Amino acid sequence: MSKPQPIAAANWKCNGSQQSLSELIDLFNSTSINHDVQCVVAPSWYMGAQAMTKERLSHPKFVIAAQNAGNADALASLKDFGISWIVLDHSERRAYYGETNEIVADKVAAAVASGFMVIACIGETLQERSSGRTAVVVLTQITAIAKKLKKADWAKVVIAYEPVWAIGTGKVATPQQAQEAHALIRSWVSSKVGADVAGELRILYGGSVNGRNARTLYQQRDVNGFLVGGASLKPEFVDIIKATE
Amino acid sequence: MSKPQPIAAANWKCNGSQQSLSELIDLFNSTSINHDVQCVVAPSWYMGAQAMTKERLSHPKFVIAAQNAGNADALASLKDFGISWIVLDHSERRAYYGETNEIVADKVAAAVASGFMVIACIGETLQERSSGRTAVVVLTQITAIAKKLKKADWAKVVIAYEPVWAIGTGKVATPQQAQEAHALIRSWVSSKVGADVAGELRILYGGSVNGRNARTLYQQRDVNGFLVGGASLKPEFVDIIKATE
Repeated sequence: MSKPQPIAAANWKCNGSQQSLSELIDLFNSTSINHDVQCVVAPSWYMGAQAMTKERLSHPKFVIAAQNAGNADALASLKDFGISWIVLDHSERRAYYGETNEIVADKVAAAVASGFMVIACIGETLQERSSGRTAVVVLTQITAIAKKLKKADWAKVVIAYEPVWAIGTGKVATPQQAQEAHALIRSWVSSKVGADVAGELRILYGGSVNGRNARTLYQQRDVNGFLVGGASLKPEFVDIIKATE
Repeated sequence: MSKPQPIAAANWKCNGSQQSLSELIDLFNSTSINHDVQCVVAPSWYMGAQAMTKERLSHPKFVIAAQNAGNADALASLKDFGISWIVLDHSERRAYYGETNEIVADKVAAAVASGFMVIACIGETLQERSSGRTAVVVLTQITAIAKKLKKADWAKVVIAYEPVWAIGTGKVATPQQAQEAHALIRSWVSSKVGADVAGELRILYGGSVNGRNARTLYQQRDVNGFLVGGASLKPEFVDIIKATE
């Protein structure tokens, strides 16, 4: 496959049930995973979730990611607290309130500068998809991001293709849709910065991934794992991790 | 007597029912309030929360607040979007990941500088309370905040005493506990900036406030209203507003 190390990311934004979380991490801690894969849990600070996660999470293949970073103080605070991954949900921020492509690019470049691994979420809206503007839209986003990055910075970067219309809607991208978007994203990185880097970049798919559909998505040449919301708050997440083999 | 205008603030962080919100604001829009009180709703941009609120909210005594501001761009963006109040959950940020007192002070000073009204949340952890360190801890936080403020800036500032151990836990501060903390806060302000300013400052209580317990809390000499999470996502919030008479 010569695929790089896959990633399986649990997006725990705004979760309600905190006893539920502790149990989840218990399950994760005891889950034997038989292949090379980076697992990520991205709890909110909201309630005890992030603090508890930091405390209880012990599985060697898991790291903790934060939801968004702004100013280097917040970043430095995160470093201090022991968190070194960040998820930037640009796809959504752009969609819901028009966050700028340059803003996320600045965020990425800054987070990387402070030595974070960064999961950058890019994607088109339902509108844009129907219009046939996926490629234009996605290419614009990756282009903006790349502008602010040196070749070596890509080692600290992970891209998540996360079409907004697929987020929490039950509407999953078909394998062909994901594969096209990922291929498209990689090709731009190859062009801009080199086939070597482009090859090492993980591009994760996000949006209504579950244990039933994960395996077939991962089979796609340019899919390197998943960003998972709803299905990551369930024992099902384990199936998703294993779909990345 | 002579309390300044009370505030009733609905903290809608990370809420998980969107149709539920629209209905809430409908109820608020039609709610007749028979006294002078500033109401505040603090929706997340997450989902349509904030954008919908901006669109549907019409009640004359309500304003919209944002959850946290960083860099003057984000602030300017907020001004542009028509939002001019901010809630800074320092109590929590400090507790969950160790946010610095000086960081929140800088945030306050900056938000005020951009012409925002600021609700600064300060408070001690369960640990600090049990240890008997409430006063030390709370005083340290207000002190930090004050260092970055000129006398005139206090007109743009609102303090919320929000003990972390009372947040979303069902454990409400007793009236005496809230009264002590508020009195302590006000007496510092009186000393280090003046009785006049100290007299005008609203100090809100936050942490497991509901319709049953609000009235008795508000009766306390130094309580100027409430920061409400869970109970602010229910029709109950109306009872809380009326408890402020």
